[PDB]
Amino acid sequence: PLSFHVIWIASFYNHSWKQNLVSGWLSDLQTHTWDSNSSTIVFLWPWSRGNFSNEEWKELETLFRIRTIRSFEGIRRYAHELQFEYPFEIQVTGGCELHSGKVSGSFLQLAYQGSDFVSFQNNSWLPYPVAGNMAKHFCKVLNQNQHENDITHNLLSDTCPRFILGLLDAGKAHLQRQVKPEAWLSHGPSPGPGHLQLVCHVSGFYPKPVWVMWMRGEQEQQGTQRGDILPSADGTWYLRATLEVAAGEAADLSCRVKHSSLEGQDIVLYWHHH
Amino acid sequence: IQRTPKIQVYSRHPAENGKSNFLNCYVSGFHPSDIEVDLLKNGERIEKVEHSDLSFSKDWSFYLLYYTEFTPTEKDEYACRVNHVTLSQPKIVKWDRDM
Ligand SMILES: CCCCCCCCCCCCC/C=C/[C@@H](O)[C@H](CO[C@@H]1O[C@H](CO)[C@H](O)[C@H](OS(=O)(=O)O)[C@H]1O)NC(=O)CCCCCCCCCCCCCCCCC
Ligand SMILES: *[C@@H]1O[C@H](CO)[C@@H](O[C@@H]2O[C@H](CO)[C@@H](O)[C@H](O)[C@H]2NC(C)=O)[C@H](O)[C@H]1NC(C)=O
Ligand SMILES: *[C@@H]1O[C@H](CO)[C@@H](O[C@@H]2O[C@H](CO)[C@@H](O)[C@H](O)[C@H]2NC(C)=O)[C@H](O)[C@H]1NC(C)=O
Ligand SMILES: *[C@H]1O[C@H](CO[C@@H]2O[C@@H](C)[C@@H](O)[C@@H](O)[C@@H]2O)[C@@H](O)[C@H](O)[C@H]1NC(C)=O
Repeated sequence: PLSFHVIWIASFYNHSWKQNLVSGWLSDLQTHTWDSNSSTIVFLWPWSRGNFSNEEWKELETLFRIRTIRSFEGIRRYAHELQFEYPFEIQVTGGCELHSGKVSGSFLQLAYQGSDFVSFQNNSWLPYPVAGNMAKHFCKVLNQNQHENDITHNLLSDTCPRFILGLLDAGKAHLQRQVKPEAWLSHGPSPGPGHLQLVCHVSGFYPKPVWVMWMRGEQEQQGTQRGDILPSADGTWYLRATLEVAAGEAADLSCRVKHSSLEGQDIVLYWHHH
Repeated sequence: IQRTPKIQVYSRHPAENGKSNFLNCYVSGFHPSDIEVDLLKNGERIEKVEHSDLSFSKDWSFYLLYYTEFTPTEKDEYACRVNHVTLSQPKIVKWDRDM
């Protein structure tokens, strides 16, 4: 499920206090930021430019220059009639998706206070049913400019498809890289009298797909509990896999890690009770 | 809606006393975005701590990674302190190499 999206986070805290952040993301990986001070797009990687010319980037910088300020200002002025109460937050994500190497869809959705509010589909803004009357009112206001909705539509259905294909191609050495994990064993918090929790840590792997199991020889231990895959600053991933056992059955346990980068040589670590 | 933050602390490498490592605090699933996050050494704020740009998940909830280099010792205690409007007091989660 490969996607690219631009996010907007606009926070409105007070009468005269507010923040606006715009960034570009290839799934979990940040590839762009909007720099309002200099009014420019910041390329975080040399390949963030994709296959777009300098001229197309300038044009896109202008579009973001004008739209960021008009949207920020617009929401602050419409807040009273829309009944947006301070403090509030608006979030937007827009972009496109790839299924099996083909652009499958484009999207554009907006949230108010952490909940779906409106979305843009089929060349117009549509209210989320449970958001109520204020969402219908918001769309009434957004759908009043066909010119501006046609620009939005061109960017979702023509600019974005072109861009993501160019971005994955240009970034191919970074995104197709394989980094081997290291692993280690420790104790976890004790489940109670006469029992232990065993923990296998798997750190520094890329890409994200991984397999980790507690084992007794060739027998997978079904009590194995996988934690969330957690990020590290260097772009790699971390995972803990735990197992609870009676103290007297900790002998002969091991942790097996399989990853794409290991070229068939699984990491195997043995729990030492001696 | 408001969502309370999940907080998870971990090192990049196996702990080894006297050798340089990275301490991480991943704060996720919160709303609104306004949050205070500190890494602590012996209860006391660590000064040069980096964090990722603010982002959010598909469910609209926010997430950040905070990290710094550090050197584990027998005596030194490390932790992540989080304040958010959903919490009545700041939450502290300790780094423990054997938990
Ligand atoms: C850092 C990023 C670099 C990435 C480069 C890659 C490019 C690939 C294409 C990505 C497409 C991203 C999704 C696009 C969503 C757009 O719908 C959307 C445009 O919406 C805006 O709506 C306004 C009216 O509601 C205005 O019509 C405004 O136009 S203006 O003349 O008044 O300035 C209009 O711009 N965004 C963009 O074009 C990108 C810039 C986004 C900046 C954040 C704003 C997001 C829109 C929020 C909704 C608008 C609130 C408006 C309040 C009412 C005002 C009347
Ligand atoms: C998306 O919008 C289009 C354009 O208005 C819709 O397509 C039209 O639908 C009417 C009635 O079903 C037809 O008479 C027209 O021939 C259609 N126009 C075109 C260009 O083919 C479409 O129904 C909408 N789709 C959804 C699911 O929202
Ligand atoms: C960047 O790469 C995209 C993806 O290949 C280019 O768009 C394709 O161009 C071919 C032929 O040149 C067309 O037949 C396809 O229909 C295009 N696919 C898509 C998704 O639009 C694009 O030309 C390249 N450069 C720019 C400026 O986008
Ligand atoms: C409005 O809020 C201003 C900023 O407040 C500080 O930062 C924000 C993000 C919150 O985290 C808040 O709790 C912090 O105190 C204040 O400086 C200012 O006094 C406020 N003004 C008004 C109109 O009340």
